[PDB]
Amino acid sequence: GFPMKQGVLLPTRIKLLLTKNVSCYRPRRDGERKRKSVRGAIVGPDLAVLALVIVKKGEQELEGLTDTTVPKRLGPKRANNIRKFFGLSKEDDVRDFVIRREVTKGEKTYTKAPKIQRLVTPQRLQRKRHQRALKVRNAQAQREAAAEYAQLLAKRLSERKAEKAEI
Amino acid sequence: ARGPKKHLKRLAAPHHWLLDKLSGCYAPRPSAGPHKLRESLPLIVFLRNRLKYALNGREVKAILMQRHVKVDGKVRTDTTYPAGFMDVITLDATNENFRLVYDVKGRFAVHRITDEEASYKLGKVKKVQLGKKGVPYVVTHDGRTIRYPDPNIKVNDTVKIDLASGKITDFIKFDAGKLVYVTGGRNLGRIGTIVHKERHDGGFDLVHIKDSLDNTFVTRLNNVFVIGEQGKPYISLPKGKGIKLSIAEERDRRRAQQGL
Amino acid sequence: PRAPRTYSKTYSTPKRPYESSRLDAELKLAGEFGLKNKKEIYRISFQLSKIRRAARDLLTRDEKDPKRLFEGNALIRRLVRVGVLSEDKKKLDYVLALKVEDFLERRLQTQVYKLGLAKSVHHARVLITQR
Amino acid sequence: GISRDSRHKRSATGAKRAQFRKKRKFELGRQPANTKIGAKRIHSVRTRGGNKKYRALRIETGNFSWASEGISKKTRIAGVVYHPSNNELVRTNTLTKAAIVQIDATPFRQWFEAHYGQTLGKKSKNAERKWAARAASAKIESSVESQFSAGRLYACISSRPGQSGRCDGYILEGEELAFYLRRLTAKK
Amino acid sequence: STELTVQSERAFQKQPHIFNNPKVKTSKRTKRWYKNAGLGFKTPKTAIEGSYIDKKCPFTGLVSIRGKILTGTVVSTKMHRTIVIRRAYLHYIPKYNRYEKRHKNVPVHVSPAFRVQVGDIVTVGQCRPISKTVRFNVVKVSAAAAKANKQFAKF
RNA sequence: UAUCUGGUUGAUCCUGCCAGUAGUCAUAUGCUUGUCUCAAAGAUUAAGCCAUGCAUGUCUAAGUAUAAGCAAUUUAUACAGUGAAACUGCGAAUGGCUCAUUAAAUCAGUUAUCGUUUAUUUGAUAGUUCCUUUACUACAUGGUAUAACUGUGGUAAUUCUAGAGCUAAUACAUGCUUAAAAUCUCGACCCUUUGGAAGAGAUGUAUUUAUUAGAUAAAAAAUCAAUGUCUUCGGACUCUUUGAUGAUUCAUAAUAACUUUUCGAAUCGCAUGGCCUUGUGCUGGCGAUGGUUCAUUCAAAUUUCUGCCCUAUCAACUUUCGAUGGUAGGAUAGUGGCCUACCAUGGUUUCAACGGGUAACGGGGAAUAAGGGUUCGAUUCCGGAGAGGGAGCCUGAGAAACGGCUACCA
RNA sequence: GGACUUUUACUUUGAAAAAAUUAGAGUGUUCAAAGCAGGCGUAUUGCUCGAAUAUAUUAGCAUGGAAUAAUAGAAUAGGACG
RNA sequence: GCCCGUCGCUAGUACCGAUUGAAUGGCUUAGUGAGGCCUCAGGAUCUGGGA
Ligand SMILES: [Mg+2]
Ligand SMILES: [Mg+2]
Ligand SMILES: [Mg+2]
Ligand SMILES: [Mg+2]
Ligand SMILES: [Mg+2]
Ligand SMILES: [Mg+2]
Ligand SMILES: [Mg+2]
Ligand SMILES: [Mg+2]
Ligand SMILES: [Mg+2]
Ligand SMILES: [Mg+2]
Ligand SMILES: [Mg+2]
Ligand SMILES: [Mg+2]
Ligand SMILES: [Mg+2]
Ligand SMILES: [Mg+2]
Ligand SMILES: [Mg+2]
Ligand SMILES: [Mg+2]
Ligand SMILES: [Mg+2]
Ligand SMILES: [Mg+2]
Ligand SMILES: [Mg+2]
Ligand SMILES: [Mg+2]
Ligand SMILES: [Mg+2]
Ligand SMILES: [Mg+2]
Ligand SMILES: [Mg+2]
Ligand SMILES: [Mg+2]
Ligand SMILES: [Mg+2]
Ligand SMILES: [Mg+2]
Ligand SMILES: [Mg+2]
Ligand SMILES: [Mg+2]
Ligand SMILES: [Mg+2]
Ligand SMILES: [Mg+2]
Ligand SMILES: [Mg+2]
Ligand SMILES: [Mg+2]
Ligand SMILES: [Mg+2]
Ligand SMILES: [Mg+2]
Repeated sequence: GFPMKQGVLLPTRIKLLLTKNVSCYRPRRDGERKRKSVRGAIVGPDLAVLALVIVKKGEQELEGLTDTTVPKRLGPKRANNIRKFFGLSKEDDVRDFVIRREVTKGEKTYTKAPKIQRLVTPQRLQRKRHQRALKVRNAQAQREAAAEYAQLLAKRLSERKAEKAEI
Repeated sequence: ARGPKKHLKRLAAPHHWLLDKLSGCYAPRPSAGPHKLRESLPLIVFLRNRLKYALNGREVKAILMQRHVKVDGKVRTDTTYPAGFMDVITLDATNENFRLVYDVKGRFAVHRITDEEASYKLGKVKKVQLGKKGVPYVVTHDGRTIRYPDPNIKVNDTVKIDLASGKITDFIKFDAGKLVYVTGGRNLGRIGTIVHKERHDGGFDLVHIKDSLDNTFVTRLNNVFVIGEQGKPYISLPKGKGIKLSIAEERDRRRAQQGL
Repeated sequence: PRAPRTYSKTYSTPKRPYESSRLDAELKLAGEFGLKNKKEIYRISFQLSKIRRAARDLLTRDEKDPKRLFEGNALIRRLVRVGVLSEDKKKLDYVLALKVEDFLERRLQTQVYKLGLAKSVHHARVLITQR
Repeated sequence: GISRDSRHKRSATGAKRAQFRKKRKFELGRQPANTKIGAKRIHSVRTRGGNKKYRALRIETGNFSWASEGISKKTRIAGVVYHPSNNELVRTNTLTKAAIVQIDATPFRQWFEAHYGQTLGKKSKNAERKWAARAASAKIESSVESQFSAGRLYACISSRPGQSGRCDGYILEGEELAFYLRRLTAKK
Repeated sequence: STELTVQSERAFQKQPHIFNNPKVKTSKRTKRWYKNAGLGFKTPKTAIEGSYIDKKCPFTGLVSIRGKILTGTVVSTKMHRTIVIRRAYLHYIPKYNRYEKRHKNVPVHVSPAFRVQVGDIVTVGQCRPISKTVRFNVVKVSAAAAKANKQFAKF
């Protein structure tokens, strides 16, 4: 049952050290590496199963393969991905082209759609308006308190020359 | 040993909490905050052990989560949040306000204060540096950064603060003859004026203190917290005004009030 | 990891084990106040022993010294409370005196007998232990 | 790991110390960047508590400052000619702080003759006026001006390449320049 | 030990960031920096007047003096630029209610502003670790030479 | 709570030990055992070995739901309740346990960081992002590639997983933006002066280097090179601005540049209101999660002074292959022979070094009660060390982690 | 703020100081070992005393003393004040 | 009367001692040297020089 592993070369097994983002290993823990056996990528009589993928079709239909066609499971969910699984130009409105999957509640047929993300909406623009606001507002605030301080200083100098001219 | 310690064994807990020996194993460990672990009074201690308001610890979270309790003006929801000397504890319901201020036995007192007095606090400025952009700042004993203070403000002076807004409305310089509250050592909670400081370059200036019983005693500077003029304190002091009576004196007073 | 439950023992035992004089002297005490143990005498003579120790130490200090005046007076008022020390002899040079029978005389078993109620000191024991 | 503890190592008396505890990581050390010349190639090492150091291995340019002229340019680093710690750094042209290098001069030349209108070695309006302002100030220095013919200048790496990813320095000048020249030739 | 040479290393000896612009014709060749260590310790003139470099000098170099201030009695002036003093002290032993002579040697750096020699009493100041063993820096000589000059030929 | 007694002789007085006597938070064992309360407990020998179960997981209105999940109703045809799985985040460095090592080590009391790193909590903190700056850059918001899942499978076997097909973000990877002003360098022109000028670029923070300011020990003058502001055109400069420390090349700022360019919100929940030129325009409430820098708090690492049991049937020790110091570097979070290269010859010791032993973790403390002492502390709190023995390392703020991984040994 | 100070031991008083343990105050856990409680009323919408003190010695710090015991001083004057 | 040593018996302890005897633990020369980490290369594939 040990698996093949692209790009070992070798037609035998070996025991490698694997990491995150790698074939034949799912790390149980962060930073976990485990040392596991692996089968090489060169095919040999010892293989229980070869994994093949049709690239171009032959001259005649293959039973449960070319003759049957299982559909995708899920459809576009991010705003622009809808705009491209239909080709839409951001003017067409995406709420309409979202996919709809019927389903039965015995004698009630219900209907559900995703939840478009990255959807530009008024609610989002209200927040982009507010952040911008807050920086400027603060920036001006921070200047006044600055200027107000210079005053405390500049009319402290007008008291050090009311001191140095009294005595 | 590998990292921050997250528990507090009872007995390792500071005494001025007055936690009982048995009935557990641990005490609450004061969260990271504005006051130091060893000089703080967690909410759990205050809402339960002092005010008797909740019985369960669990019940203290239930009181708290309703945003009943609020410290120095802000709501505060942490069970073990570190409350500290000079802070202000308000109960919206029960219309009660409290200041955290020391006994004489060195303990945190339960001390009711007005709705008005609860508007502001006092802070010992602990350092005064020149910040970035050249903006000067002061930093007070409860970790407040206040930008743009008075030049005449320097380290050890105490400071009046709006709470409601973060600002400074006043300051008192550390000068021979200014009301002092002692915050550390076995003279913690004593109160009285200042006679004169010993200098000592490269270690621990000494602050010679005298109260309103013509009593005298010393502490390290660091442990001295200015709070007004003799007479005029900028906050209300706890009953007994931190004067410290002899064991005999105390005995006598208590067996003086004897006749029911 | 839970706080030590503190405890103390409350007796001392005769240095010399077979002193015929001490032995008789102890029995009569029992026979008189209705004790069952030598320990009931032992326990008391231990209580006594410390009090003397306390008092002895105090006396060494200066007359009108704070601790002496504080804790000395405390010790006196407490002995008075139970009626071991008489009112006249109220100054600890006498708590320094003070024999065991004084203590003995103030037990609930002994008082329950002294005026009425019991008639014989043993009947006194049994009544008490019997609610 | 390399461990910068003291608890190996004999006591001042010269006694042998037992081992007490194992290597902690907080007393760790790592290996030398041994940074060389040519082509950018820098690797970041993750140091204590977040925090990167940039380990330069191979470098070809650095930013070099002509102190007395109060400017700094980017130049090629022609490369290592003297090093007080170990000569293998010189023979292997290795870049570390304190190393004496050779830089390029073409940026420092272009600046000068543009700022002074004088040209080293051997008609605008404002510029003319500007140049006339300066001078009596362009009188440079015998043993620096002569380096420009060669098109190479002596400079002292002042930064830390295996730490900061930078190989920066100042041109050599006056007294200190006199030093390294004397060593350079009285060794030649 | 320093003595003479001064520019005597593989590297050029200088005070960091103390730049002498060659363009500006100067009458002192080298701009030289120095501080006042503090705690009322005079920075001696030989520090300012000198031309040695020594980055471990508490007046001309990059060290702060803070912590203990210690005084001992010089015992070793064999190692270049650092000395070793003996700190004598009597140790109290309760059961016998008497004392016994003890001592410790303490290695300490010594700036060529001072010229110290065996027998001299020296006040030294605690600083950051300067070497494997040295944690102090010498800051005032209390001594002199121990009446050496009155040891010449016959009358 | 300052006590002694029995035994050498024929008898005597001594010396002197053996024996008795009393306690032990001091273990075992024997016999005996009714009640209240209190409650230690596989330390000692073997830090020997371990069957099986359990001891670390975690969700708020508020990161991610098309469960082909449950519930239906209640406005909700993008989504909206509830919610497995999974991603993402945070935690697993706390706790608990043991005393093997350890004898200037640990530890204690006392110091230091002007010698560093610090998730978090708390408080401060960001108008600068583009481009030779009119035929313009997605901001009404830019890219895919993946779990779960569906489906095809492999092995006797495990918290093994392969080939195929989908789809999300506060995961991954990108990438726009805002007032005014001043100061700088350039400089087309015109005109000879005392010379001045349109307009052009550059200036967030962070990084790295070099430079400069950061005064003050009480007062005054002349001259060289540049070159400021105001002219009563010989000239004057009149008031001139300064933070902290015992102490700094400190805090902070200024100049010329540097960077495979750090940060500068493409995020989420509640409410939905004003406002006119009616653009679904432009505005706008409360608070979540973020975010760079500084402070604070929880810490950490090193660190000064002094103090340790027996031992000379251990007297010299230390530099092989660093032993003690200097210079430079490298490495580190950072000091430092920590490591390297050059160079030197130093460092410790009868005031006991160095070596050996320890049935040695250090401390708070425990037992014994005239006092002085003597003995003990594996063990409820504090510190340290470890996880069968060694070494190594990934993740991370923090581990040289063991209920993490890698290798060797058993 | 400048300019400079012969060294030490001893003793004094003081600061800095974890708790539990120890000594010890207050409180009738029914007694007691303990515990840090508890106590008063209008016992129907509360009043109130507490949670002391001592010790903590060596070393380091800070202060007073000037006996006891060391130390250094001016003799080839290279002396002291100006 | 006391009493000393060889010589003889039982039993016990420790010593010397061919075996260049044995065992456990701590360091350690020389040789061999796993592994991860750093680094010179590499390039299954998978994209815009990088990974
Ligand atoms: Mg979204
Ligand atoms: Mg907590
Ligand atoms: Mg300090
Ligand atoms: Mg030497
Ligand atoms: Mg006999
Ligand atoms: Mg006889
Ligand atoms: Mg006879
Ligand atoms: Mg005996
Ligand atoms: Mg045990
Ligand atoms: Mg065991
Ligand atoms: Mg749903
Ligand atoms: Mg632990
Ligand atoms: Mg991709
Ligand atoms: Mg991100
Ligand atoms: Mg000046
Ligand atoms: Mg200043
Ligand atoms: Mg700086
Ligand atoms: Mg609207
Ligand atoms: Mg031997
Ligand atoms: Mg060195
Ligand atoms: Mg030698
Ligand atoms: Mg000896
Ligand atoms: Mg041991
Ligand atoms: Mg021990
Ligand atoms: Mg112990
Ligand atoms: Mg043991
Ligand atoms: Mg460990
Ligand atoms: Mg085991
Ligand atoms: Mg080994
Ligand atoms: Mg491990
Ligand atoms: Mg563990
Ligand atoms: Mg004292
Ligand atoms: Mg106490
Ligand atoms: Mg390398």
